[PDB]
This record gives sequence, C-alpha cells and structure tokens, in this order.
Amino acid sequence: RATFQFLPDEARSLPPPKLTDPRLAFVGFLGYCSGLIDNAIRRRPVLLAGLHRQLLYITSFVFVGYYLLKRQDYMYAVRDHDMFSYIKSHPEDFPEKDKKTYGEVFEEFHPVR
Amino acid sequence: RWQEDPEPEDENLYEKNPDSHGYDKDPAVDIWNMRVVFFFGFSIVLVLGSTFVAYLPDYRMQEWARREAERLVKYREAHGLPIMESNCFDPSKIQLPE
Amino acid sequence: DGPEKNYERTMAILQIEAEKAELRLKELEVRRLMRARGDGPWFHYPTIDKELIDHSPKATPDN
Amino acid sequence: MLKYIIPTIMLMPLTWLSKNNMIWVNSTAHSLLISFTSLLLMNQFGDNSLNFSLLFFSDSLSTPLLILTMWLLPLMLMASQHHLSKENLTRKKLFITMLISLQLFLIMTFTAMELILFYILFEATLVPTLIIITRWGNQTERLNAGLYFLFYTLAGSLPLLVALIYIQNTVGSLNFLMLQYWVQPVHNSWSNVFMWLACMMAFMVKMPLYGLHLWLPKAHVEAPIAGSMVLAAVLLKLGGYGMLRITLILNPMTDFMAYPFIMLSLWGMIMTSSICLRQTDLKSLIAYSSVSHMALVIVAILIQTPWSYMGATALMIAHGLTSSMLFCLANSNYERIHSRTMILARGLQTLLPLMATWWLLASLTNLALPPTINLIGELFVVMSTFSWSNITIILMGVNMVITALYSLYMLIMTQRGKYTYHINNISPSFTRENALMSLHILPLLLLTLNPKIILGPLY
Amino acid sequence: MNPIIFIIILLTIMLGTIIVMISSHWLLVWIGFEMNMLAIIPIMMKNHNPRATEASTKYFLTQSTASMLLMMAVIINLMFSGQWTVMKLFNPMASMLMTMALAMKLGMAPFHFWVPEVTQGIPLSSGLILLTWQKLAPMSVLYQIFPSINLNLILTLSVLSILIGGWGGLNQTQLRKIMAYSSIAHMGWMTAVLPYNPTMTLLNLIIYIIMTSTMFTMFMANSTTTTLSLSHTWNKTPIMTVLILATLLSMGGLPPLSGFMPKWMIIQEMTKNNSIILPTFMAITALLNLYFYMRLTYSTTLTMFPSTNNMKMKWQFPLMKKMTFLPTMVVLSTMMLPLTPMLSVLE
Amino acid sequence: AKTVLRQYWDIPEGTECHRKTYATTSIGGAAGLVVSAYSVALKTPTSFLEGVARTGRYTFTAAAIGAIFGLTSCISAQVREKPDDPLNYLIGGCAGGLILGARTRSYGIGAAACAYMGLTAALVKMGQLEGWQVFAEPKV
Amino acid sequence: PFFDVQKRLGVDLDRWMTIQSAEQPHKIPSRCHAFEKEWIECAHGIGSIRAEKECKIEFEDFRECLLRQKTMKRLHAIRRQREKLIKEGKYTPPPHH
Ligand SMILES: CCCCCCCCCCCCCCCCCC(=O)OC[C@H](COP(=O)(O)OCCN)OC(=O)CCCCCCCCCCCCCCCCC
Ligand SMILES: CCCCCCCCCCCCCCCCCC(=O)OC[C@H](COP(=O)(O)OCCN)OC(=O)CCCCCCCCCCCCCCCCC
Ligand SMILES: CCCCCCCCCCCCCCCCCC(=O)OC[C@H](COP(=O)(O)OCCN)OC(=O)CCCCCCCCCCCCCCCCC
Ligand SMILES: CCCCCCCCCCCCO[C@@H]1O[C@H](CO)[C@@H](O[C@H]2O[C@H](CO)[C@@H](O)[C@H](O)[C@H]2O)[C@H](O)[C@H]1O
Ligand SMILES: CCCCCCCCCCCCO[C@@H]1O[C@H](CO)[C@@H](O[C@H]2O[C@H](CO)[C@@H](O)[C@H](O)[C@H]2O)[C@H](O)[C@H]1O
Ligand SMILES: CCCCCCCCCCCCO[C@@H]1O[C@H](CO)[C@@H](O[C@H]2O[C@H](CO)[C@@H](O)[C@H](O)[C@H]2O)[C@H](O)[C@H]1O
Ligand SMILES: CCCCCCCCCCCCO[C@@H]1O[C@H](CO)[C@@H](O[C@H]2O[C@H](CO)[C@@H](O)[C@H](O)[C@H]2O)[C@H](O)[C@H]1O
Ligand SMILES: N=C(N)NC(=N)NCCc1ccc(I)c(Cl)c1
Repeated sequence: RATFQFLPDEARSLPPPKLTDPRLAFVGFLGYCSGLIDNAIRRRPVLLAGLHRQLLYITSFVFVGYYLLKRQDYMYAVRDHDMFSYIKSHPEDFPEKDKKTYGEVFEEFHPVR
Repeated sequence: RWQEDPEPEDENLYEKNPDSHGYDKDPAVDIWNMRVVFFFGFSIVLVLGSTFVAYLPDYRMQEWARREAERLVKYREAHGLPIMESNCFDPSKIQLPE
Repeated sequence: DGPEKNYERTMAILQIEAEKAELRLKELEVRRLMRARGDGPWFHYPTIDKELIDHSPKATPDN
Repeated sequence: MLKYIIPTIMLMPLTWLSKNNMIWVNSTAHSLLISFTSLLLMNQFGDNSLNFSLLFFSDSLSTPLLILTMWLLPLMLMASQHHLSKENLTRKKLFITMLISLQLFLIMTFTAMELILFYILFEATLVPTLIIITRWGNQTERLNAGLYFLFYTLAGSLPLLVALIYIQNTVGSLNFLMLQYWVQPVHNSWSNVFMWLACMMAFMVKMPLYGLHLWLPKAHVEAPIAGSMVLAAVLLKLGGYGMLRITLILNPMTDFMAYPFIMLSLWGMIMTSSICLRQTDLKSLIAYSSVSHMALVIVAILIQTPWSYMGATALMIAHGLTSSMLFCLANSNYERIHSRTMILARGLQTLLPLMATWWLLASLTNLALPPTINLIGELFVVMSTFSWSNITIILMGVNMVITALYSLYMLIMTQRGKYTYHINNISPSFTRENALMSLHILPLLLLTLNPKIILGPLY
Repeated sequence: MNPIIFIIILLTIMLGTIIVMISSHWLLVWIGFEMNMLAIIPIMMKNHNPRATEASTKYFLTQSTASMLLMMAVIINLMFSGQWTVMKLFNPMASMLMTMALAMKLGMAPFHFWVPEVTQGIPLSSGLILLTWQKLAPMSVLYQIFPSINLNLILTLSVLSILIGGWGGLNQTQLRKIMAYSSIAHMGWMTAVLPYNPTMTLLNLIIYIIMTSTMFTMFMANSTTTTLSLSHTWNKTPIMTVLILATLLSMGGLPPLSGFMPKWMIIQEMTKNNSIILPTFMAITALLNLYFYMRLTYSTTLTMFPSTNNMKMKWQFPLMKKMTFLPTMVVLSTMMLPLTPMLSVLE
Repeated sequence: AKTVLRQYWDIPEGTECHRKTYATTSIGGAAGLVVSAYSVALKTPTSFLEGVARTGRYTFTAAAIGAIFGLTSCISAQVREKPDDPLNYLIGGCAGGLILGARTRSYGIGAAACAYMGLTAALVKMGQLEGWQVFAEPKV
Repeated sequence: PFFDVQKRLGVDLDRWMTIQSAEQPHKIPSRCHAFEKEWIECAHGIGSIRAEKECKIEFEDFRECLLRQKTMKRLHAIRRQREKLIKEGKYTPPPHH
C-alpha cells in the first residue's frame, strides 16, 4: 500500500515464507544452475571448480528470492483483502442466490445415438 | 570442394568379437548390458509384472458388482419386487417443469 | 491406498478446487464493478494532491 | 506422481555421473526399474479415479498410457545405442537427457489434473522431440521435417490456449474433476463453433487427422530410430488422450461438429491405407500405416459411445507397441544396408530367419489378427460405428481388406522372394536386436490374456 | 574515449532515464528524454566510421523529432488543464501527439524504420543499450498516461508492430537487424496489453530485457554479428551454442521456457476483456518470430556448418570477454516458468 | 472511416443494393489510396506521371474489389432471401478475391484471394451477428 | 511518477511547479487560482474515474477560466448584433461608450 515501498509495514502481520518453501528451493536450484553455467562458459571443471563461487550463487539467489516470495505472498493477501472488503461494501451487487436441487431444475437431455 | 574426412568404413561387431551381443565394443560391457536388459526386462518386469497384474485385487470392482447383483436379485425375487425398475431416481424427489 | 482414503482425499481436492473456482468468478465480477464505477481500491488513477494548494493571503484579494 | 517424477529426474544425474562406458547399461537398467514400479498405478476403482493431489490424478485412461510411456524409454535406449556408438561422449549424454526429459513431460502430461497444466506439458514435449529430430537425424530433410512438425502443432495449439483460458474465465476452473460436475451444454452459435474448433484442432493435428497429416510422414521418416519410436507410440496419443478429455465440455455440439472430421477419417483411412500399397520407402510405409489406424481413433472419440471409447483406448495402446516394433524392425535392416528403400533388400527370411519371425508377428498384429488387442480395439470401434450408421461397415470392411494387403506386401517384399545378390553384409541378428523385438511383441501378446487393463475408464 | 569519460556518459544515460521515471512534472520528463538523447549519441559514434555516423544521424533526427511532438503535447495539455502533473492528458489531440511521440521513441511500426538501421550501424554493446535500457523511459510514460490513450490507436500500433517485426526478420542475415526486428515485434505485445493490464506490460518488458541482454552478451562474447560468423561457434565454445539455442527457443515463446510466460499472461488478460480475435491473431503472427529464431538455431546448434583452418588457432586461447551476469541472465531467460505467480511483485 | 463504415452497416442486407455498393466501393477506394500513398512515398516513382499511374492502378483495383464485394453480397442476400447468412459474405468475399486475381493476371492469386477474402468476409458477418470485438473495450 | 522516490524520500524535486495554485513567489496568484483550487479539492482522493463525472461542474468552470471559450462566444454575439443594428440605424451607443 505504502508509496514506493517494497514491503509495507502492514505485511508483517503475515507469516513469512518458510525457509523450506518449495519455491525457495527451486530458486536455490536456479542459483546452482547459474554456478554450473558460470564454470562451463569459462571452461572450468563444471562440478568441482570454485565451490566458494558456487556457494555465493546459491546463497544470493535464495536471499533475493526470499524477499520476492515475501512480497509475492503479500500482494496476493492485499488482493484478497480488497476483494472481500468490496463485497461487504456492496451487498446488492453480490446477492446470495437461492440454490435449487437437480430434482427441481430442468435440464434438457441430448441423446447420443 | 573443401577439406573433409572421407566417410568411415562400416564396422561389423562380429569381426573383433564373434560372441558379440550387439551392445558394446567392449566385451565385458557388452555382456553386462545384455544381462541387465534380460534380467530387468524379462525376469523382473515381464514375469513379475505379469504376475502382479494377474493378482490385482478386483480391478475396478467388477467382482464386487457381480456379488452385489446376486444379493439384489435374491432379495428382489424373494420379496416379489421387480428385478430392475425403469426409473433410476425416485419420482417423489423430482419436480417436473410446467 | 484403500478406497476410503482415496475417496475422502478426492473430497478434500474437490473442496479446494471449488473454493478457488468461486473466488475466480468473484474476482472477475469485482474487477468489472471497480473499473466501471471507480469506487474501489483497484483502478484508482491519481488526481492532483490537494496538499499542494497554498491558502495564504495573496497579493490581490479575489482568488 | 512424485514417486515417478523424481526417479525419472534422477535418471539425468545417473547418466551424467556414470562411467563413460556404462551410460547405456546404467540408464537402461534404471529406466526398467522405473517401468516396473509404474504397475502400482493399476490401483483403479470402478467409480472413482486415483486422485493423488491437487496437481496429478490417474484413471484407467491415463494409467495404460503412462505404463506404455515408461516402458518405451528403456526400449528407445537399446534401439539407439548402436548408431550413436561413434558419437562424442557428451553428445551421447545429451541425447539420453532429451529422452529422459521427454519422458518427464509425458508422465506429467498424462496425469495433470488441470487442463492448462496439461497444455504446458503437452507443448513442452515439442522441444526435446524437435531437438532429437533435427540434431540426430541423418538426412538433409530433417531440418525441414522439424519445421513442419513444429508449426503444424503450434498452429493448432495457440488457438487451444485461447480457448482454454476463455473456458477458465467463464467456468472459473480448468481442473478436470470440477469440469465433470460444473459442465454446461454448448448451444449453437458461430461463437461456439469456433470454441469447438479451437478445442479440437490441436488434438486433431497430433493424431493426425487426414488432411493435416503431412507433417508426420516427414517427421516419422527423418527422425532417428528412438525419435520415431516415441513419435509413433506416445506422442500421437497425446492427440487422442486430449480429445478424450476435452470432449466432455463440448456436448451436445459434437453431434454436428463431428461430421466433417468423421468424413475426413472414414475416407482418410482408405486413402492412407491405399497409399501404403505404393510406398517405396519402408519407414514411410509404416508412417502412413499410423495415419490409417489413428483415423479409427478419431472416429471412435467423436461418436462418443461406451464401446467406441473402450475401442479407442485399446487401439492407442496396441498401435503404440506395434508401430514402435515395426520402426525398430525396419531400422535393423537400415543399420545393415543404410537405405530405407523397401525393394532394395529382398528375401531376407533366407538370411535372417529369426528376425523374419518378428516381421511376421509384427505384421499380424498390424492387420489386426484376433484375439490380439489390435483386433480387440479395431473390432470394438467397428461395432460402435455400425450402430452410429450401418453403412460405415462398408468403409471399415474395405480398410480391413486393404490393411491386410499392405501388411503382407511389406512382409513378402522384404522377407520373401530371392535375396539381392550384391548385398553381402547382412550380418546375423544381434542379441540386442532380438531382445528389442521381443520386448515389444511379448507384452503386446500377453495383454490379450488380461485385456481389461487397457480398455480405459468405460470398462 | 577515456575510461572515465565513458563511465560519466553512461551514468548520464541512466540519469536521463531515471529522471523520466521519478518526475511528476512534464517538463522534467521532457528534460530526462533530452538528457538521455544527449548522452547516447557519443556511444553510437564511439567507433567513428561512416556507418556509425549514419546510424547516429538517423537516431538523432528521429528522437529529436519525437521530442518536439512530446513537448507540443505537454503545451497543449497545459492550455486545456493549466497544470503539468504527469498523468492522464486532458486533450485528445494532446493524447494523440504524446502517443505518437512515444511510439516514435520506441521504434514501433509504422515509425519503425530507424530501428533496424541504427542497430546495424552501431557496436553490439551500444545496440544492447538501445534495445533494452532505452525502452524503459518511453514505457514508464505510457504506464502513467494510458487512461487517456486512444484504444484504437494503441492497438493499431501494436498489431502493425507484430506483423512488421515478424515479416521484417524473415529476410535478415545480420544478427543486429534480427534483434532489431525482434524488438519491434516484442514492443507490439507490450503495448497491446497496456490498455487492459499495465502490470502485464511491465512483465513483458522485464522478461524481454533479460532475454535480449542474454542474446547480445552471447554475441559479444564471440564477437559475432552475422549469421555465418555465429555458425562457427560450435567449433570454439560448444556450451555457448546450447545457451543460444535455449534462449532463442525461449524468445519464441515455447513452453516450458520463460519467454512463454508473457504471452501466456497477456492472452489471459485480453480474453478476460472479451478480446478473443486480437490475442489469437497476435499469437499466430508471432510464429514468424519463431521461424527466424529457429533458422538461427539450425545454423548455430542443431547442425555443424563448415569451418576454416585458421579457427584451430582459436582453440588455444580462452574467452577473455567479461560476459557480465551471463550465467544468471541465461538461467532467468529459460527457467522462470515455474515461478510465474511471482508477477504479483510487479503490482 | 467511422462514418463510411456506419453507412454500410446501417442499410439492411438486400435493401438498397446500389447504396451498399457505394459504401464498399468507397471503403475500397480509400484503402487503395492509403496503399498508394505509402508506396509512392517509400518507392519513389521514376516520374510524376508514373506515380499517378501507380496510384490510379492501386486505387481502382481496390475500389473494384470493394464494388464487386458489396454488390454480390447484397445480390446474394436479396435473391436467396436470407439477409442474416454469413454465406453471402463468403460469396461476395470470394468474388472480390477473384477480381483481385483478374486485375493481377494470375489464377493462383485469384484462387488464394478467393479463399481468404471469402473466409475473412464470412468471419466479419459472424462477428457482426454475434458481437465479436476486435478492439475490445477494457472492462476488468 | 513511475517510481515515487520523491514521496518516500520526502524531497520536492518538481511538484512545486505542477499546479498554478501552489505557493508562488511573493504570493502572486494565478488568474484561475480559485477555479483550480475548487477542482483540485473536489477531485482529491476519489480517483480519476469518479472525478471525471462527480467534479465535472468544477472542471468545466476551470476550463472556461483557462480558455474563456464561452465568454468570447458571448461577446462575439453581442458585437455581431450591435454592428448589425448600427448599420440598420436601430441602435445608438450611449455617450460614455
Ligand atoms: C537432481 C538434479 C536433476 C537435474 C535437473 C536438470 C534441470 C536443468 C538444469 C539446466 C542447467 C544444467 C547445468 C548447466 C550445464 C552445466 C553442465 C555442462 O555444461 O557440461 C556438462 C558438465 C560435464 O562436462 P565438463 O565441462 O567437462 O565438466 C566436468 C565436470 N565434472 O557437467 C556435468 O558433469 C554434469 C552436469 C549436469 C549436466 C546438465 C545437462 C544439461 C541438461 C539440459 C536439458 C534440459 C533439462 C531437462 C528439462 C526438464 C527440466 C526439469
Ligand atoms: C526471480 C527469482 C529468482 C531470483 C533471481 C535473483 C537474481 C539476483 C541475485 C544475484 C544474482 C547474482 C549472483 C552472483 C553470484 C556469484 C558472485 C561470485 O561468486 O563472485 C565471486 C568473486 C567475487 O566475489 P566478491 O564480489 O569479492 O564478494 C564480496 C562482495 N563484496 O569473483 C568471481 O569470480 C565471480 C565471477 C562470476 C560473476 C559473474 C559476473 C557478475 C559479477 C558479480 C560480482 C559479485 C556479485 C556479488 C553478489 C551479491 C548479491 C547479493
Ligand atoms: C527447470 C524447469 C524449467 C524447464 C525449462 C528447461 C530447463 C533447461 C533450460 C536450459 C538452459 C540452458 C542450459 C543447458 C545446459 C547445457 C549443457 C550442455 O550443453 O553440455 C555441455 C556441452 C558443452 O560441451 P564442452 O564444454 O565442449 O564439453 C565437452 C563436450 N563437447 O554441450 C555440448 O557439448 C553440446 C554441443 C553439441 C550441441 C548439441 C545440441 C543438442 C542438445 C541440446 C540440449 C539442451 C537443450 C536445452 C533447451 C531446453 C530443453 C527443454
Ligand atoms: C471443418 C469446419 C467445420 C465447419 C462446421 C460448420 C458448422 C455450422 C454450424 C451452423 C449453426 C450455428 O448456430 C446457429 O448460429 C446462429 C447465429 O447467427 C443462431 O441464430 C441466431 O442468429 C441468426 C442470424 O443468422 C438468427 O436466425 C437467429 O434468430 C438467432 O438466434 C442459430 O440459433 C444457431 O442455430
Ligand atoms: C472436409 C470434409 C467436408 C465434408 C462436408 C461436411 C459438411 C458438414 C456440415 C456441418 C454440419 C452442418 O449442419 C448442421 O446439422 C445439424 C443437424 O444435424 C444442425 O444442428 C442443429 O439444428 C437442428 C435442426 O437443424 C436442431 O435439432 C438443433 O438446433 C441443432 O442440432 C446444425 O445447425 C447444422 O449446422
Ligand atoms: C468492404 C470493402 C472491401 C475493400 C477491399 C480492399 C482490397 C485491398 C486492396 C489493397 C490495394 C491493392 O493492392 C495492390 O494491388 C495491385 C494490383 O494492381 C498489386 O500490383 C501488382 O499487380 C498488378 C500487376 O502485377 C499491378 O498493380 C502491379 O504491376 C503489381 O505490382 C499490388 O501488389 C497490391 O499491393
Ligand atoms: C486474415 C484474417 C485476419 C483477421 C480476420 C479477423 C476477422 C474479424 C471479423 C470482424 C469482427 C466483427 O466485426 C464487427 O462486429 C461488430 C459487432 O460487434 C459490428 O458492429 C456493428 O453492429 C451494429 C449492428 O450490429 C451496426 O449497426 C454498427 O454499424 C456496428 O457497431 C461491426 O459491423 C463488425 O464489423
Ligand atoms: N487489471 C488492472 N489494470 N489492474 C489490476 N491489476 N486489477 C486486478 C487487481 C489486483 C490484482 C493483483 C493484486 I497482488 C492486487 Cl493487490 C490487485
């Protein structure tokens, strides 16, 4: 909500992404793939070379990805909060219907002959 | 034209290895490849898998349906009811239009 | 898996998919109304901020 | 489905971390073990499908297709390892990776519970298939074949994407379980005529439908043997599987929208069976055989009866094992004489006796000899089409006559007669080649003993 | 150019773009464009040859013309509203002029003729800036004025851009011209969805910039600017041919690659507004982009073109180019589809 | 274009065919002039006369296609007594495509134009009947 | 602004010159100050979609002040009627005109 803010303060009333979040694991896997591609384009032993460099690729991807997921989760909470508050404010636009059973509702039968 | 290698000659695996199984040039790898294909393909998947399929527990409950139908036929004929009614759903629960 | 577990797992799956489907329909109708009437948080296009106005007495009176 | 997705992924590290001389041994051994565990999918119920999670489910339609898919990966590896022997080691590993990645997209495609997830995986199979054809095909025409394969599919897939998203907007869900209960009839309108077409044209191109089939003779011929095995056995069945699912939401409009496509199929099969009689290329002949058989699947799906859906499901499985076996049989000849011309090498039964037995068994299953599951499927489709209209027995009957002629013509021309004098490098059949043939035919003939597991959800 | 001078000029290119993006006043927006135009011309002329002179001259004439139209729109807006706030314009003639001016700066069809020529005439490093960073300022302005944009005008520009971008790329053998016509086509998708959901415009812009940067960086690594010189890459850096293949497939919008995500989301937002004909037409027309992307993959990765004897001398030296961020960019260019719901961060 | 387009759709099918041909011919002529203006501007004619010759050749060709279409589709509706059928636009569309092949002297362009002009025109009538939107207004 | 760093940082880079009713040197008012103030306060906070209809009266008055289009239309009529009457001799201006 707050102008030009990545994580408005109201977002702290939401639970943070777990560090075992499957999306965070995928992001970390992307960091690992980036490390391997880095070795490959420089003709270094792909798996073994420069493990410190590979570690930083994983850690930096996870670090940024954690805050993106935190903001992603927040923005969908805001979408739900806005939509339900609007439904409360305009009941006549969202009437609760009378539900009829299939014994009462007429549906045409189309034979497959 | 250009500088290009000529097409290499054809290699018959039987000249070097008369006992070739056709998997690998290396006779030891060639034997192992045949072993895994036959053991895992024929001995495991086809033999055990066929046994598994044969003893599937009532696949799609066709055997329960036959047992259930016998129970219904016995009950309905004893009590004088029709074996099967044209109506699937009780018409007291239906409200026709018009 | 026994039929009961699969059967009741299916009802759990059906409930979530039915709840999501209803929300998707609600979102499309909420978006339609908010855009047409401008009365909601979405499609709130900015107007000039009124804190920019200066209300001090001016060089001349009629303003 | 994670018990199949994860181990299928683990095939990739296995192949890349193997010793340079064990990549085929290791991948083949472990893809067979995955194939074994796929039999656990046959825990099917009479009323309810097997619904694992919000993402994946299995029913009697997807289960046999999944089992066929995971069984084919081991067979594609054995078929490939001879003609890739001279290939660079890292390029060999990449080739195996494409096959593994293709399997991964297939097993998820057949089990995705949401249609848009199905669409993405349905489309993701293009990439590995295209790479396999264009990178590892032998001829100049493989480049053109890839383009036809890519754009014929995409020209139909892109309208499908719009249609699916439109269906989700209006219905609120694309989950297939939800669509079973929230489905509404489709009333006549020009708007719905094109919704119907956009929902069916992508699947018709994949089958392929007669008229839209030109990509297949090119692609199925230019591909390496493994590419042809998967293209014929499985990828063609994405079209049939897709139609079987989406026709749920197209009623009753399918009543009259099916007519142009039933006509293309009924007449198409007679046209594509007749083509096979005058084909000079053995692989091309087999490819045109697939069009003829898949025409029955299209008709069976469109007329939409309990018998035709059982027949369609049986035909898709039976064709997969047969067509794959025939490509492998023709490849074994090609790996000896380096030509696809059918009349080049003749009288081969004299020089390769056992391999001539496989040719016979493959030919008999192709012409639908009872009680093979090829006949079971083809007969069930004919039974239901006769009810749809009695006159269709004339076209089905004629196709059965023509199919026997070209099935035995291929057997007679290549295996019987006199051997070609100047062809003197017909080495005896390898164990690998004999085993590869028997791994198609034996499961195919065993299924006759228990055909209910390949008859689909309406059994 | 002195290294310090080059850095100062690059920071002025960024400052001009940033001024446009933080300004609430039309005059400062116009200043930002002018400052940006000022600092990019020396980057185009940095190699001093007749083709770079022609490229810079054509760029200056087009950009300076568009700035006049932009300033005209601002002054008309001032006359009919008495204020300068960056937002919707208060005069339809002011909206037409500003929209045409921004389309000119973006090189959208039918104002597109300069993009293929200017990109071809400047180095790869300068073309990378021209086709990525330079789209940010005009897009950020459209993002704010779209409520007052004429729907028929913007969708006409979008459709013509997709057609002309797709058709134009079919006839190209030069890599820079291929990227230029690709950029024209991708601009069409960005502005087609603008009237419906500007958030999807930003996603398309961000994903396009990543993929475009990835391609230009790989071309720079091998110092390749033609199709044929790029066809030697398999006989030098095989890994690079695979990265090029994956990115080109991604740029074509094929699942399961990242480049399919913007097309997917743009079709969704358009169908929600009962726009069916246009997204179908756009997706089918985009197959032209895929066609000439595929040709590149054929000559680069999926076949082995003839090489030269002197190439053997290259085997004995390692790649020395910086290739900054390339490992990250290529992964993001190809492997983002499972994270599509992350687009809400752009709301 | 907005006014010339309304005129066409505001006069019912089969009623006042001559008026219909005026509107479609007017549309076709405008399209031909636009094509001429871009062509003459981007491929300079060798002489002023040759520029006029090229313009009159494109504008007439485009007006002829518009004339034959608007007439034939109206005649079909009148004769068939079915003013709401897309098939009339298909016949009109194909006839225009045929005239394009005539003015170009090329049966192949005539055949292809008849198919795609015919289908495109038929799609236009369907969208009019069903309310399909090309430049759909933003609503959500 | 696309990025509202001005609001976050609390620095006024250019919004001091966005409207004619903001603070001016030595409190010199613009000619249409009151009209701009009235329109700006009417539309504040409610958004353009609502403001385009609920503040139409204020915007029309502000537009009339800015360009005076309706005032010159009125003066044109009076001046045309006068020049017509004079030549017909019907009207004589008062001594102070
Ligand atoms: C549990 C993990 C499951 C795997 C998931 C894979 C998902 C796709 C990830 C793509 C990124 C792959 C990593 C980047 C490539 C680096 C590897 C390479 O370029 O060359 C192979 C290299 C061995 O060659 P060398 O250069 O000599 O180095 C010696 C090191 N021992 O390095 C090696 O020794 C092997 C390294 C792995 C080889 C990767 C091959 C690329 C696969 C691309 C196919 C597309 C992925 C499948 C599609 C479905 C995605 C789930
Ligand atoms: C959207 C969901 C997915 C999330 C996407 C997130 C994308 C953004 C996340 C960041 C991505 C970039 C991560 C780069 C990791 C590799 C960095 C590295 O290994 O550098 C090693 C070394 C330099 O390390 P050094 O700079 O000295 O560390 C001290 C910093 N003060 O020197 C080297 O040899 C490195 C050479 C390879 C680097 C390529 C060129 C880039 C230069 C990077 C400089 C250092 C980057 C530090 C990253 C920190 C980011 C938090
Ligand atoms: C994860 C979920 C999201 C899903 C999206 C898809 C994920 C995959 C995204 C791919 C991104 C690119 C990263 C791929 C890594 C490629 C690894 C590789 O190419 O192996 C390295 C090798 C380089 O060779 P070299 O360094 O010289 O080592 C000695 C061997 N000659 O390479 C070579 O030697 C090859 C040279 C011959 C060229 C063969 C080309 C055909 C094989 C292409 C396979 C990769 C295709 C990737 C496209 C996507 C596939 C779905
Ligand atoms: C391989 C391609 C296969 C192509 C298959 C072609 C199938 C053609 C199906 C035609 C039927 C379409 O469905 C038909 O649409 C029109 C829409 O105008 C509906 O009719 C509606 O418009 C027409 C105007 O033409 C009015 O007559 C009618 O009063 C109105 O309700 C019909 O109620 C419906 O029956
Ligand atoms: C490529 C091969 C081409 C071969 C030629 C194939 C021609 C196929 C024409 C498609 C079908 C067109 O004809 C179609 O007939 C069915 C009836 O069966 C009609 O169906 C509709 O009308 C009937 C009555 O007419 C009603 O019961 C109902 O409203 C609906 O079923 C369609 O409105 C009509 O569009
Ligand atoms: C409802 C209204 C329907 C409006 C229909 C509008 C139809 C579209 C007309 C577009 C303008 C005509 O388009 C133009 O036609 C002429 C035909 O003379 C073609 O011109 C080509 O054919 C002939 C002879 O070959 C000559 O004109 C010329 O030598 C050649 O270039 C152009 O290649 C084409 O660009
Ligand atoms: C090569 C293929 C290229 C792409 C082809 C795309 C085909 C698109 C077909 C046109 C879409 C519909 O086109 C348009 O529909 C609307 C209705 O919504 C009609 O709109 C009309 O409706 C009313 C009455 O119905 C008319 O009085 C009025 O003049 C007009 O508003 C238009 O007269 C028609 O031109
Ligand atoms: N369609 C538009 N132009 N606006 C728009 N994004 N409407 C949708 C509303 C929305 C969507 C996601 C989030 I997260 C939030 Cl908070 C609000």
